[PDB]
Amino acid sequence: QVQLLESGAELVKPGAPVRLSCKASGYTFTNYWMNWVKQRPGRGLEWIGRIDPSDSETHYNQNFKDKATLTVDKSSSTAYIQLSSLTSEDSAVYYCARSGYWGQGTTLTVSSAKTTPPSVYPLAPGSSMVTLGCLVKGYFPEPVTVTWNSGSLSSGVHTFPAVLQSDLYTLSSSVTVPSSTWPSETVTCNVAHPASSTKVDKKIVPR
Amino acid sequence: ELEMTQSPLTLSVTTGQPASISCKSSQSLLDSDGKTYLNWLLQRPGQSPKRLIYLVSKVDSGVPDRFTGSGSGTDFTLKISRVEAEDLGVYYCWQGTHSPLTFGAGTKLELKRADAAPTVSIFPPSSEQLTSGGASVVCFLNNFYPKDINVKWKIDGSERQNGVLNSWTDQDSKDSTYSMSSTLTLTKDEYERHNSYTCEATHKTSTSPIVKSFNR
Repeated sequence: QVQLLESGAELVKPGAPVRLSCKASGYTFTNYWMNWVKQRPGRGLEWIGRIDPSDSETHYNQNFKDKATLTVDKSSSTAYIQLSSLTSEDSAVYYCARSGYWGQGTTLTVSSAKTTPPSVYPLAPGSSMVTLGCLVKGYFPEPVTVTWNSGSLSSGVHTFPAVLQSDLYTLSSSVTVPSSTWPSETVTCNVAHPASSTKVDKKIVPR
Repeated sequence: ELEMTQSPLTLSVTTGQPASISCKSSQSLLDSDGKTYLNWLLQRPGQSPKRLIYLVSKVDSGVPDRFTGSGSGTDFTLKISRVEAEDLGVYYCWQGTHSPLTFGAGTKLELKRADAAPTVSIFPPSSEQLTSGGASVVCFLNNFYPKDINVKWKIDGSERQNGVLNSWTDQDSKDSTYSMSSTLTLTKDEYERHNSYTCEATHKTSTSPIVKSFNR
């Protein structure tokens, strides 16, 4: 079916440019306008502009004028937005969207700091029904994504919003499962940090 | 630029009871073409937005039959026959009649349910983490209702509040409860110089703190 593949995150420094993409598939690329919308964390939605891929007719919201430039490449069915001389005011999630369908969004962080991959720590009990967890500590920038047993374990899962301490992000996730099924059967934490292109798996071993 | 106003900000409802969100525009949304380009949208926590309604009243296919939309000119409402846990999220109205497109600020939807006490779990530092010179003691307070809660930490019976970081979830998409994380961070040296670590919760389901703990 229809989908709009965006990249997960991008870190860049102040003053620098950046180019965000939105690969489309499942439909005729040229038959639907592509929108771009900006959402700041905790905050609300702001419309940036839109582009007709057939002939590249382009509208902008005037608030994003000169800041934002739209293009496409028919050859690859991809839509682009080009942002010039960045600032922390531009740090946000950037969604591409078409009639009826929104992309997953790219988290853009504008900061002079280094990409810092997370350290991942298992949370097992010290000793019916058991709670395990994962501590994802010391990363930058947002976001991280957590799954359990590559998505097979999704029931009774709680993943918490990240906290920011000393310019680094921390978060954790809990999973509750039958004592029957652990440690009898494997349980594993899966953590993605797309800004550093990092993946980490942690097997929860008993303590 | 055209201005969208949603009310209420937060809507709280008994299961099975019906829900209504009101959307107001600073200017009529009837386009010159006879169509009214008013849309509704849903964003569940951590999720990408999902179309609910377009053209005031036309319901996205893929969206359950309890959602309806109506209104005209500057006044519009979204109705839900009876609310379920899967409806919880933030509801935006947005307009495509006049450029630039503008959005309402959002209405957060909430469900009432029976009181539930937190399942509390405590976890000492990871061995891996200790090696590298840090120590984090973790506490989960899961599947409780109502929202209102708070956590106290104790090392060897004395309260500790420096180095504590908490995080909360929004209502659960199946059971309508809330869950919370609390994390206490120390140096390895400090951690090792004490024995008794206690995590304890204050909630209306209990007259006393609900306590979990461990010793080294």
